[PDB]
Amino acid sequence: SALGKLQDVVNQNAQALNTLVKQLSSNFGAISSVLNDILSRLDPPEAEVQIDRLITGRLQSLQTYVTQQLIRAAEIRASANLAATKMSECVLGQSKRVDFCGKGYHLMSFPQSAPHGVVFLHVTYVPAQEKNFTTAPAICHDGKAHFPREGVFVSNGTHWFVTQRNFYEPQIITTDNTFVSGNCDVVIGIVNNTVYDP
Amino acid sequence: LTGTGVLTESNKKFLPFQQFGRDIADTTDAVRDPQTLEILDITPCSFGGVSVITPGTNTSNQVAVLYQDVNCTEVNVFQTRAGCLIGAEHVNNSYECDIPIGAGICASYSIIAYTMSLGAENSVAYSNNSIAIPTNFTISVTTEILPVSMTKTSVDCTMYICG
Amino acid sequence: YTMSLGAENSVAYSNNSIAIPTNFTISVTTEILPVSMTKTSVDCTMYICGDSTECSNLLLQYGSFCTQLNRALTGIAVEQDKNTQEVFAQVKQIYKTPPIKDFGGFNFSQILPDPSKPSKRSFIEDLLFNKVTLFNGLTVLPPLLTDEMIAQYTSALLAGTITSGWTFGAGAALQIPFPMQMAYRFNGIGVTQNVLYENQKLIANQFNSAIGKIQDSLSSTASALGKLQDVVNQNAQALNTLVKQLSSNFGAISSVLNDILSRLDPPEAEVQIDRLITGRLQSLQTYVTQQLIRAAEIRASANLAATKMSECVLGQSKRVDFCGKGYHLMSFPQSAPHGVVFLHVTYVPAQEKNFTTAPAICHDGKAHFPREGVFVSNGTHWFVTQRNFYEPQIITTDNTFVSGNCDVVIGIVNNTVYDP
Ligand SMILES: *[C@@H]1O[C@H](CO)[C@@H](O)[C@H](O)[C@H]1NC(C)=O
Ligand SMILES: *[C@@H]1O[C@H](CO)[C@@H](O)[C@H](O)[C@H]1NC(C)=O
Ligand SMILES: *[C@@H]1O[C@H](CO)[C@@H](O)[C@H](O)[C@H]1NC(C)=O
Ligand SMILES: *[C@@H]1O[C@H](CO)[C@@H](O)[C@H](O)[C@H]1NC(C)=O
Ligand SMILES: *[C@@H]1O[C@H](CO)[C@@H](O)[C@H](O)[C@H]1NC(C)=O
Ligand SMILES: *[C@@H]1O[C@H](CO)[C@@H](O)[C@H](O)[C@H]1NC(C)=O
Ligand SMILES: *[C@@H]1O[C@H](CO)[C@@H](O)[C@H](O)[C@H]1NC(C)=O
Ligand SMILES: *[C@@H]1O[C@H](CO)[C@@H](O)[C@H](O)[C@H]1NC(C)=O
Ligand SMILES: *[C@@H]1O[C@H](CO)[C@@H](O)[C@H](O)[C@H]1NC(C)=O
Ligand SMILES: *[C@@H]1O[C@H](CO)[C@@H](O)[C@H](O)[C@H]1NC(C)=O
Ligand SMILES: *[C@@H]1O[C@H](CO)[C@@H](O)[C@H](O)[C@H]1NC(C)=O
Ligand SMILES: *[C@@H]1O[C@H](CO)[C@@H](O)[C@H](O)[C@H]1NC(C)=O
Ligand SMILES: *[C@@H]1O[C@H](CO)[C@@H](O)[C@H](O)[C@H]1NC(C)=O
Ligand SMILES: *[C@@H]1O[C@H](CO)[C@@H](O)[C@H](O)[C@H]1NC(C)=O
Ligand SMILES: *[C@@H]1O[C@H](CO)[C@@H](O)[C@H](O)[C@H]1NC(C)=O
Repeated sequence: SALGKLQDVVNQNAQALNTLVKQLSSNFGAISSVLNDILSRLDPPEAEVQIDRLITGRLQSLQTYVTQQLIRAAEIRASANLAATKMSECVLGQSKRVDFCGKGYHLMSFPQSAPHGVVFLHVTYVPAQEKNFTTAPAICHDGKAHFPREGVFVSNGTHWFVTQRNFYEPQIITTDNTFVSGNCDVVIGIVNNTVYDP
Repeated sequence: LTGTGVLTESNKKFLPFQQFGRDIADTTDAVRDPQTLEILDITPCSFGGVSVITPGTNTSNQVAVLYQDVNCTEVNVFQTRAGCLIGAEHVNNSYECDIPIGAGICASYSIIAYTMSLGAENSVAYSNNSIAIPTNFTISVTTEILPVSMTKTSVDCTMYICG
Repeated sequence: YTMSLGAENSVAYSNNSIAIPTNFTISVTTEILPVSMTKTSVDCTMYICGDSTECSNLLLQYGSFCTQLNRALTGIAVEQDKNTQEVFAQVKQIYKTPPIKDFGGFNFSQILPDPSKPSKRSFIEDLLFNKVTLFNGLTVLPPLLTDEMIAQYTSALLAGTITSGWTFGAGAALQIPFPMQMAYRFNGIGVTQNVLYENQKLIANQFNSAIGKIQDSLSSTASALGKLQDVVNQNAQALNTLVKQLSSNFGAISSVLNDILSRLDPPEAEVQIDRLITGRLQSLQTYVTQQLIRAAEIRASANLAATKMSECVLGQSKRVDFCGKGYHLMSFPQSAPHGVVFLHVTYVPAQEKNFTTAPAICHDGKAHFPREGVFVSNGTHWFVTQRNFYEPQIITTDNTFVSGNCDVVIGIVNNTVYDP
């Protein structure tokens, strides 16, 4: 029950064809479903009338089948356009869109051939083993406010560090990972600390 | 005019020259009986769809029968917004929807019927000076199946029709 | 008259001149997307015949048409359930807002559920649910997910978004205060965090005012939910047309079949019954085909809505105009009778000012280019700022890099570079 979409498409096409073949063997109000017997039993006017009724019914069945095939083809075309977009933006590159190529942070993708479709194996990065920390919007030092460059201020309880958002790699707060953009009277939640000067 | 349905008392007041009342889109709604000149509302007797809720013959042969949009007082018995259910025992718990019946009601295998659980309820420990940071990670491979094409079929109508 | 294509203005384009905004605007934009339509099931045997065994017996010679129509309608109904599930059941856990609301001044009471509990629904969703107004083999299948469950899904999405940012969309929810979430989103649009922290109160006030304006627009202005109304009106018109076609002569003697049975012997009557069967079958096939096309359109709209939820509610989108006019910050989903509504919070620059620029700075026979931002001049002195906001800073070796000399750069300007 993992390849349900392709199997469903194949089953729908086979069911449509079988329904068309069965519907070929429908009377549609005529004397018989076979034309040779109709010609043999009836005179040319009545046989022509019954044959004409059968023609109308069978053509109506063909119109319904063709319309269903066109609608299914539109759906399959939309799915194929989506698959081409996924192949382009996830196999030929890394996609920043959320959940377009799997849950979590997308890393890469690998396509695999299928009988009437494609299978994408999305390799993604999923964070785990979470831990609590105490933050602050900025660090107050020498009457100035320091904000992280590409990280965040956290504290394990006694000391403050700068770590990247998606992984816990604490580092000493220096001037090489923080920038100064004002004083300590406008930022809400600032905390007094020292900033290392290398 | 010959119809079929149930007759009931109607609070609508007609006009003396008016015999019967037609509902919107030209369907009969009420007819006044000529004998005592009383307004009687006519609505068709209950009809619906019969559905079967089953865990599949591989597991068990026990089934539950659902009558769609039918009040089963005139046909265990349970009443849902989707109709009436017979053969399923209602429970007060909540699990993941196994067999979707409708209107927030799902059945699972005896056959039980319950209200579907939207998911595990958890409260995030939000605070104005607290963060959660992951110290580890996992590499997850997810499989996505996308159809690309169907079988190409051609029909020769001239010979398809009658050979 | 002839259409006015828009306001005609000439941009003051010139070399070594830029316009840099000195202020921001927080804009909330409402977008409405249908997610599903009413699930209708039609029994062709009852619709075409209406309790006549001989009519049904005549209909058996027509083959399996009723089975195809019932299968198509059932496929449409399960398709609507699937679209609703894809749009609204993105998350697998029902996150809950904390009992205390301390989000740095931001107010979400109008989008979060209220203690009054009108089937556990927010005030905006109450406004939307009050702004939309909604027998012959026709049945209306109820949706699998009720309104309260859809409201609970949206409330969980709001709780996750306001307590964990985009972390819960990629896995386990990581709690984070709304101030640092907004700072991260500003970094997402190329604006430093200090811009947020300097004007946190102003940003919160602008966001609250924008939510109030959305409230007033939903309360007063009509036809705001015109897409969902058009969908339900088209469905109602299709059903009404089907019922009206049921009352059709179809080239017979009368549009009612019981009178045909009572006013003709069975042999003659069969012909008229056959004619009525053909006409009603044609009408039903036309209705089913139209419903299939409309269902495909609704499915496309719901796929679009699920995509918008996925990279605009569960994350920040860098795509232009996908989730709002401006630099997208975040989005909020709300329920609607047969669809979804996204409130896109976006960043709009405002109060621009003219400045004189240079591609690089010539100092000590070397060309200096900014690491991020642009070199600007206010007339006398040259500074370096960022593109989306005016934060003038002195030119320094820390925020500039050297990549050659001044003999190749077109537009080079002599200046001094401070070395700390
Ligand atoms: C994090 O979670 C633990 C476990 O509940 C709790 O004791 C602690 O107070 C939380 N906060 C911090 C900042 O550690
Ligand atoms: C926090 O980090 C500091 C620096 O690494 C360490 O000395 C200390 O033991 C840690 N734990 C606590 C509870 O302070
Ligand atoms: C955070 O919340 C606590 C309790 O609600 C309060 O005492 C404290 O002042 C708040 N801090 C900030 C920076 O808002
Ligand atoms: C930080 O230090 C300054 C003086 O250096 C003082 O005025 C201020 O109250 C301190 N803040 C805290 C939170 O201790
Ligand atoms: C008919 O109309 C009159 C006045 O227009 C009103 O008083 C009366 O109640 C109406 N009839 C019914 C049955 O409501
Ligand atoms: C399903 O069928 C297999 C093969 O006969 C059998 O082993 C299994 O027990 C069945 N499942 C259940 C739930 O009975
Ligand atoms: C079914 O009929 C009973 C009999 O009066 C009634 O009490 C009940 O409310 C009905 N169920 C409905 C309308 O759902
Ligand atoms: C479920 O809860 C209702 C609440 O009153 C109660 O009446 C009913 O008996 C309960 N059913 C079961 C099976 O416990
Ligand atoms: C992280 O998880 C892996 C397995 O998922 C485990 O082997 C490892 O010890 C964990 N911790 C670190 C620090 O890698
Ligand atoms: C200055 O900016 C305004 C609008 O911001 C523009 O209309 C004008 O042409 C600019 N240049 C000048 C005044 O030289
Ligand atoms: C920016 O605009 C707000 C109102 O939108 C105003 O209160 C504020 O003073 C403006 N700031 C500047 C620097 O113009
Ligand atoms: C948020 O808005 C509601 C209604 O507009 C109001 O009652 C409430 O006081 C507001 N909260 C804050 C903190 O301003
Ligand atoms: C440009 O800005 C500097 C400092 O910001 C100031 O000293 C100087 O007077 C300004 N020049 C003009 C023409 O405004
Ligand atoms: C800008 O263009 C003018 C001619 O239109 C030219 O004289 C001037 O040197 C140019 N300046 C720069 C910085 O390219
Ligand atoms: C910049 O300075 C150098 C030498 O200091 C000089 O040769 C050159 O002409 C100057 N360029 C401009 C545009 O003034």
